[PDB]
Amino acid sequence: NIQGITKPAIRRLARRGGVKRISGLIYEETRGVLKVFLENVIRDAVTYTEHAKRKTVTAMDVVYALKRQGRTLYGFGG
Amino acid sequence: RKVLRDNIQGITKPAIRRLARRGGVKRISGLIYEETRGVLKVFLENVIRDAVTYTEHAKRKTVTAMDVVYALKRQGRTLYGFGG
Amino acid sequence: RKESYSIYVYKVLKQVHPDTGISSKAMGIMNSFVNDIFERIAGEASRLAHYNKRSTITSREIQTAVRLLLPGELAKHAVSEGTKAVTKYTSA
Amino acid sequence: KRSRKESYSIYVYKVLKQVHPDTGISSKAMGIMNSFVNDIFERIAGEASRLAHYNKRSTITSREIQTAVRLLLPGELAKHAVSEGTKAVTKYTSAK
Amino acid sequence: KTRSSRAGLQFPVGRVHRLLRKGNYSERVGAGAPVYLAAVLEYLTAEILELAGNAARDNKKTRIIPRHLQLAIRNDEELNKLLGRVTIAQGGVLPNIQAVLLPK
Amino acid sequence: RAKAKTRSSRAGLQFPVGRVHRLLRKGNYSERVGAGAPVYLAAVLEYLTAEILELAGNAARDNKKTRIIPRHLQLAIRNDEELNKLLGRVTIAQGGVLPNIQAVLLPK
Amino acid sequence: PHRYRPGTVALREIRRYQKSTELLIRKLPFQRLVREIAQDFKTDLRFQSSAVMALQEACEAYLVGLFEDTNLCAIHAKRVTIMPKDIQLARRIRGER
Amino acid sequence: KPHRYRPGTVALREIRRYQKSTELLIRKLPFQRLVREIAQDFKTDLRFQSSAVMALQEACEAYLVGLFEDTNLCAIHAKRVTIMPKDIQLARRIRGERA
DNA sequence: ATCAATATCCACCTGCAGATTCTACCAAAAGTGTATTTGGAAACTGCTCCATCAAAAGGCATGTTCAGCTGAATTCAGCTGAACATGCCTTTTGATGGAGCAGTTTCCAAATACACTTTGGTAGAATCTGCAGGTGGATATTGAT
DNA sequence: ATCAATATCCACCTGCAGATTCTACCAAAAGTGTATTTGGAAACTGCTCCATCAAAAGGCATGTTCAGCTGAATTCAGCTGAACATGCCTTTTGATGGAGCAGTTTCCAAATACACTTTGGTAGAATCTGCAGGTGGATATTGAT
Repeated sequence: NIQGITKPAIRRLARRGGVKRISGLIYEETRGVLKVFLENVIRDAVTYTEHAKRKTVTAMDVVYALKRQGRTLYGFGG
Repeated sequence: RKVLRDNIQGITKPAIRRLARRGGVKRISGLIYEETRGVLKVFLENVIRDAVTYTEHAKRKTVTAMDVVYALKRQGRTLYGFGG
Repeated sequence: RKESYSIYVYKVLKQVHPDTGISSKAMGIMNSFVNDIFERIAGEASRLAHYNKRSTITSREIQTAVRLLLPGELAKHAVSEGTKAVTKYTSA
Repeated sequence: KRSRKESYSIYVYKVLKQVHPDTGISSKAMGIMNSFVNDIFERIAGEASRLAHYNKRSTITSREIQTAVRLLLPGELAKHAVSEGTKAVTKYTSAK
Repeated sequence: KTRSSRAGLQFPVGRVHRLLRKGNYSERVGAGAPVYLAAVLEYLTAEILELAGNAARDNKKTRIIPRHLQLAIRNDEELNKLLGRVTIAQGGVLPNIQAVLLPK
Repeated sequence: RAKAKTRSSRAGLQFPVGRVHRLLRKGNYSERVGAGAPVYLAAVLEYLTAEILELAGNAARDNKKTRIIPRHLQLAIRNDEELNKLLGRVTIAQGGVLPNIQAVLLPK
Repeated sequence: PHRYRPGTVALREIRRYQKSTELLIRKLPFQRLVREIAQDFKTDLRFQSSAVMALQEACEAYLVGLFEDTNLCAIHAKRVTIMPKDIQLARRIRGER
Repeated sequence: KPHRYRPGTVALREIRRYQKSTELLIRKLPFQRLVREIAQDFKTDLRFQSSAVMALQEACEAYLVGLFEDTNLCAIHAKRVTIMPKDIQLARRIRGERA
């Protein structure tokens, strides 16, 4: 499914980032990184869910999890 | 006592040179030295501001090892070997 | 229930800009911001109480915690508003 | 007229004997080990406290400590640490 | 009258006090603390709502949306340092193109 | 009362389950502290201390010294992916760095 | 016929996306990726729509920041083209690797 | 002959040699002085437990050595062997210290 | 395809500073018996949350074409590493004077802990700000005297 | 630099839809008024631990030469990555429901906090004994013919 993050979606992210010319390898590389990121966050999100004896990962879990990772997020759980 | 002025020049060219060695640096530009001192200064300032804030809050006039530690911890530079 | 600082964020909005309004998502962001800061300041004040072996958190701790977390000018002005509101509260 | 100063020196020295009985440990390095034990303690207990909090319980149990260890400790260290944890908990509970 | 009014604020000194006892920050909470704190929170909310409201003005909208809060925060050295490790959801980035990339 | 053995021994550890429990009540981590908590925690702390003292003792052995000094703890921690990730933002005072020279810098 | 010289639609796009705030990754593909990754950790998991939202937001913000740091690296090496060499430097320095 | 090592070699000799030790690389007094001066401009008439000065020196050297590592990586990335201010600035821009 | 020139080890030595272990308070667990909460354990609701179903519509996938950007190859001025001499200034050793912690007790100024007795959270409902086009406006861009 | 030919955003207005914002009700808090404990302020005084000095030594820092080689600057061209029109499909999105599932209440059995009243772990002292400087030669490792 990580192939679903398409070439032009990564391309756009790169634009908004200030990137003018994008190597061909980047795309694959990017996905690599994106995956690690998600994994990490989701491991933590899910750990929170498990500890709450719930089967639904909630917005707040994701938030707490992202906060642990040093990536605080404003707009959801708080 | 005595006036303290231009002490950051006491961090010498070879001391900065050594730090650069232990860091994996083989060839060192000439400008580096000045630049380095710039950075070093900001660093210390930040840490000491916080160290001192802790001292003040404790109504003490002695900055202690533990203050420096707490202060460094705030800065995200935890340190092992002193206050704990 | 589900508490919130929406009411007060909206009050302060009226004060500074009475001509202006605020979307659901941005009020969300403001709650996040108020809770974030709250935890930072209270945490730091708690560590402060702790290092000094007192069991109580006073306006003093809150203050030096603000000194520690807030950058320069924001810190000055915030300490300002703080001690001001403390005295105006104390003078009943 | 004494002024105390606790420490984990005793126990770090015990565990040293266990693993390497041939080996000793300098003042500075015992210092580093106390810093390390206190650092970790604060991380695990902090995280367990946040945990108790999000879930509106007022008590921290071996359960919180556990999932806190899962959150702070990287992979293998986490596995082995949970291992020793629950082991010592049961051996304690069986009044063992 | 609310402790909030006795101190001349909008933020609930009533609530912040509870939030501090119930938070496990320490055993007891002096009665000045919730006030000094609600004071600082109110100030910060003010400063940023101010800057964001201006950002809304310049964008020709009467209502504040995240993009405005992001503009407000990144365009302000001190606020930005403060929330330097925080991401506003729906905020985008500040238009900025490195010089070297602009046509000859 | 009968003869009281430490909670530390009743759980089969060296770390003071007695102390850790206090340190948890007195630390304002929460209102009450279950009695399994200080044990699970003193257990994890003891494990970590073991793992690292182990790897450091080996570093001492290879350096031909019988006694552990900080340089050894640093070698032990940085040379160990998982311990290093764990204390990745921590600096051991008196530790030095791991000998490491980027390839490109070595004579032709 | 007409046809902009290579590099110009680039800058057009930079200027244009920096200016907006819409999520740049099609939503469904992402939701999918998320459920798959979650799967490999705990099974039979449900997701509040907003949890998925939070993840997508955090990710895009992450990656954009990354690309900024990468660009800085590309430029530092006297180039205009970001390469994997670059991302790897950026993360090596950040602390992530 | 006379004898004289070709430029770059005493470099590597020194790298290999300092990476191998742990002694503080900044003469101690100069540093103590710098510290007292910087502290001065924040609060006046301040005393310093010798160990507070020690903690600072340790944290600083550790800091700077780490910096130089990251810098070197930058120099190399730009196809050079010489670290320049351009480099330190990149390293910190990325770390977050000056974004 | 060497060996002078040294620095780098590496093993052997040996006295001292630093550890390891001993000897005795006292600060602090631990054992016991009680007084509550707190954390579950079932049994039931409103809810989100996952499933389709079924199209259109963008958005993504493709193969062509080629403009320009990265890499390489060479110059070469010149910056910085290297070696030596020169004496500065940091290190070390103690030696105090005393500012300032920190112990220890008395004593207020304050916050907990009730027992009860309006704010702020929810959930509808009437405007209304922005969304979304739709053009025509210099605008920027790129080909061509 | 100008002339001219496409697309390019880009304001001015103009109509609605999904949201604000405004109001009506109310439990769930916030507020009060006491009545105490008890945390932490003050004022002694013990006494570490700091700033400061003398002082003598020799390790390093410092300044100048000398040219080795690195960085920076040009010039060149292979191919890679942008650009675009042509085709195809996978995302929206939009309700429509079914249920798997978080959220609540009411009991209790579980489990911790308390409330004063036997060593374990901390603080000097007491001996030991790794290991920091000293060397002297075995091994390099470098760099000149």
